[PDB]
Amino acid sequence: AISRTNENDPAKHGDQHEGQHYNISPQDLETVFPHGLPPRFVMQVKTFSEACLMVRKPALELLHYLKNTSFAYPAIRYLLYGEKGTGKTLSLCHVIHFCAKQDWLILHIPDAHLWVKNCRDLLQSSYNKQRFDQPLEASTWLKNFKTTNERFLNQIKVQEKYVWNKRESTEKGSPLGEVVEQGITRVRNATDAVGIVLKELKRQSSLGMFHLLVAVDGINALWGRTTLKREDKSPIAPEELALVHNLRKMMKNDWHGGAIVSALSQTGSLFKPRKAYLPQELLGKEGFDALDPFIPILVSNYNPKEFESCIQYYLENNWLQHEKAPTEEGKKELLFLSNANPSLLERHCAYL
Amino acid sequence: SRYSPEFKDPLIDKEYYRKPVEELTEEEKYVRELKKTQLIKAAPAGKTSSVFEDPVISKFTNMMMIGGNKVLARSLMIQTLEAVKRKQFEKYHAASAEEQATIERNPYTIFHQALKNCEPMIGLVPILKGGRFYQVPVPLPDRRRRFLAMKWMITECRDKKHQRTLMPEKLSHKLLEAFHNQGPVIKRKHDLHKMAEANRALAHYRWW
Amino acid sequence: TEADMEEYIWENSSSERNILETLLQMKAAEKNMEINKEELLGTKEIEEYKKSVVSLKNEEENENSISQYKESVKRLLNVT
Amino acid sequence: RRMPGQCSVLLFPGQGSQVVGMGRGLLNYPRVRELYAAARRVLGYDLLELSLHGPQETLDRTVHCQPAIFVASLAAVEKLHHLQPSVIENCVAAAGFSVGEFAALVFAGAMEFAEGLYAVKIRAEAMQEASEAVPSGMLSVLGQPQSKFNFACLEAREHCKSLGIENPVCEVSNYLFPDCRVISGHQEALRFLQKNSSKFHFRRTRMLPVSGAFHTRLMEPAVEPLTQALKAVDIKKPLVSVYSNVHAHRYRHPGHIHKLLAQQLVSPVKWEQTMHAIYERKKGRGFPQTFEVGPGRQLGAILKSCNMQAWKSYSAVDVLQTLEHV
Ligand SMILES: Nc1ncnc2c1ncn2[C@@H]1O[C@H](COP(=O)(O)OP(=O)(O)OP(=O)(O)O)[C@@H](O)[C@H]1O
Ligand SMILES: Nc1nc2c(ncn2[C@@H]2O[C@H](COP(=O)(O)OP(=O)(O)O)[C@@H](O)[C@H]2O)c(=O)[nH]1
Ligand SMILES: [Mg+2]
Repeated sequence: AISRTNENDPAKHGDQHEGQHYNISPQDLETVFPHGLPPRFVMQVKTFSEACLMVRKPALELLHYLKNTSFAYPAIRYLLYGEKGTGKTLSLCHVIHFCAKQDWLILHIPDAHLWVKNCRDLLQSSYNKQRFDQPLEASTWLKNFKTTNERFLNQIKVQEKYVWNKRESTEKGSPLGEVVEQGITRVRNATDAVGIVLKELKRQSSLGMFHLLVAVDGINALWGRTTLKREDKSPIAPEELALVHNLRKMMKNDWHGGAIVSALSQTGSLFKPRKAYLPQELLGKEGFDALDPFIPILVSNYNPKEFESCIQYYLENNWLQHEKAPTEEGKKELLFLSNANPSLLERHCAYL
Repeated sequence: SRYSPEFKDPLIDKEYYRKPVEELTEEEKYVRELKKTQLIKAAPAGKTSSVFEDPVISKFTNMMMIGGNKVLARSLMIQTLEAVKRKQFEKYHAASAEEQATIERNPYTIFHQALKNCEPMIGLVPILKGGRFYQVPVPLPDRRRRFLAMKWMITECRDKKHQRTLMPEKLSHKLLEAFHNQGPVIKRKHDLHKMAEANRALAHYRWW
Repeated sequence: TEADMEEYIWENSSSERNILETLLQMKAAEKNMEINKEELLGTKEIEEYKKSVVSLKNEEENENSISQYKESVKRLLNVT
Repeated sequence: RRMPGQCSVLLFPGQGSQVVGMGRGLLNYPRVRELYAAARRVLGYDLLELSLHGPQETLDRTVHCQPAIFVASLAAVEKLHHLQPSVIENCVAAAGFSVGEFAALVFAGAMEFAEGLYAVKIRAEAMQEASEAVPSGMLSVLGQPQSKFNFACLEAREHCKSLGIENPVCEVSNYLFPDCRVISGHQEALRFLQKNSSKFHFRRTRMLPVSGAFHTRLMEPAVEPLTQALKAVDIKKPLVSVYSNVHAHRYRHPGHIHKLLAQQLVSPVKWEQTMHAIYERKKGRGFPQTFEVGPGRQLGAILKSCNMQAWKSYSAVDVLQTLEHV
């Protein structure tokens, strides 16, 4: 079992654990990741009956930066970038799993591209009539945010009175969970309930009650274009969505007591060519100006050690059934056809 | 044809050329020397020297093709193989210790055995005389029966009774049924074997 | 209905405003009382940062330029 | 000659599209409250309350659904004009199914709201009366390539001839898209068809929740009342090409709408032929935009079945909610 590591605690992974797979427990899988993992990685988790992630240099560097973070300075933006299918999403998942074990409050947006396309129930916000609500998309996120952070919802308490309706309000000092519940029961107030949650988490973390991790995958969605339309078939801008408007405030480094980790993604993006992967190209001028200053972290294809360990993990799970796959010539052909790309290698190994 | 009659088909087998000179028979040696002189056609897009190459799966993919869309046909084929692999892993993980030794998880073995279970041995050929076409039983050649298994599988999966069930999932289910000697394709083989035994009157015409 | 376009100049720019704001906050957290926005912007780290930003904005964006930007930002934000 | 894609075709729904909540999302738009006020003035009850919130059983009654659909369709036209003026400006055709035809003419400048609504009221009342006159009904049937419709109608009549009734009625009543028809007539005939679907090769069979056999000779008593109602009305030349339901072609001169609007009452609806007349063209030629001004999305589905390429540029005006509060 040369491709596995017995150290399953992400607070202790280092350069000697590079290329080795560590196991995430079922309890961690259900609590930390209700929504984060890639759609094609959960298939592997269901078929292998276990979720093992490889340790790689991007995640190790980003964990080194988060261990030596000063919680008094303004939050530092870390941006994972790389070519398609290089593994930046699972790097972000490694970092989220590290922070969740250390009792950070996780604010995980699994894919921000879903908020700017293919929305059926689009409303006009009663709070601000110049913005639009996405109840199905906000209530879906609230349930998983509740799942990940069940413990803190009673400890954290609001600091203002929030008025949902003339009959119904959340009075100062109530637990944050109530707000979350108000978004999960009545979807009409889901989008207003998300913003309040954000407004609370960004503030109380500055006071020092908890550490906050803002994990946003596909962050390039926030400063691009949408494919949503009005009834007169006119385009809608991203800043006109309350769900997208409230999440941009979190990317600004005007709060301390936490970190902002994010990953670019051309997959699911709107109006971007297939081969665009660099930070400015995907973000745009507006996006770069917003995130600037930030620390970019590069995710590349597997190096020979990582590629060999990934095929050894698949062999240990008996997932390569072709008789020639275990052989050296089969490994060279997999290497050429995938070019050590994790996503291409996984897709090729799926049907062998 | 744009190729002259002189041009010969290429031989893409990679272990054939490495055969040592000592093992060469005089006849094989003569053939090897003769190919030195001949003109050879360019290898077509398709078969390669890869070790994962499988001619049967390639022919199945070509038979599923519509309108020259090879990307989609191969995508469907690989989706079907992945689905078979995942279903067999599902069944293997839920099986007892003694039932796990008899669960095949290689999708290629399943595909080959499923197609083999659907191959007919006898068919009917019409023959013309007297104005009346006569249906005579005939032993099918190997090519014909291999083709018929594939054609029956694809026609069974294209049936319109399967509303909105996607082709990969229909085809994986049909393949796993045929792997166990069940399903409509095996019944279509049986209904030809019975309709050829019902007409053994003209069973000995050997000149179809 | 005229429109105007030009190259990137770091001065009076969003990158300058953002880095100045971040450095003022870092000094405040350090407990230093140093708000002179010429003393803060006349260091050698700010020179390298503006060089990297102007490169990314005017020339082509490659991974070498991204890495230079990374290293300048790391030096400015005290990340190692 | 505008390229197909700039022009627009307005489709008006008919019987069977009624739904509770009809009108909300159209009231705050211009000129709609006045239309419902005129509806009150002409009818004698508050259509607005019934459409907005009603038991759905009063709204399913023939005397109420048709005026409601007519008024809602014209309100939807107003909303579409407000949102997209160019769509209304570049209109080439118009068509309504059963009662929506009365809406289409009113949209085309051939009639006025008051006279059209009075005509619709008289039509609905007379049809209801004829429906109580003899028990009758409607049945939607989807067939196979092996299905014979006239043939099935003949035995559907043979059964109740054996039972014994005067000149029994069972005929195809609505041509709506290929192999899908609606048959109308006595209950026993449609009952016979339900249980002999397998013999007659009917994939699906569904009784329409309507009072009686519309668009058949059973509604002959309702012709004369409506006939009178149309004499006082002075129909003008339609501004846009309005298509008829009797023969599925454009209304060419105003002197024939009077009699076609009464013949429609006892004639099968030629919806498939109307769709062919409006959308049929050579492969590769572009199609116009299509707007279903009115409740529901049934005509959208029928257009999808009739002509996919025309359906690609189809949209519906929503009459149950609005994105922005005007
Ligand atoms: N660290 C890792 N450990 C294990 N498998 C990995 C890792 N990184 C990538 N993979 C494999 O690669 C597949 C694709 O990776 P992932 O979803 O992270 O890519 P990505 O670079 O974020 O892609 P995209 O550009 O589509 O967002 C994963 O499903 C998994 O199979
Ligand atoms: N219905 C309601 N929503 C609120 C209330 N307070 C905050 N919110 C929501 O939470 C978000 C808070 O964002 P905020 O910092 O106040 O930005 P701003 O409202 O635009 O000035 C808002 O976008 C609202 O959607 C409240 O008192 N009532
Ligand atoms: Mg990703």
